Amino acid sequence: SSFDVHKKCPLCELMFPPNYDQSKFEEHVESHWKVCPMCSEQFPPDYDQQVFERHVQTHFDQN
Ligand SMILES: [Zn+2]
Ligand SMILES: [Zn+2]
Repeated sequence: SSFDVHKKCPLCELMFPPNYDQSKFEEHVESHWKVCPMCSEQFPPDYDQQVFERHVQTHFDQN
């Protein structure tokens, strides 16, 4: 017997131990999210790639 409090990231199929730091989970979960490298913005998986690409691309048409 033991606590099965395994945190599973909805974005993937990976199971994390109960001693897993939430902060690390946030980063992992966010890792799957669409993030702009020109400013460092986070875009949810449900977001529209068109809007994201426009935002990221917006960073290429202006320095
Ligand atoms: Zn994940
Ligand atoms: Zn950006």
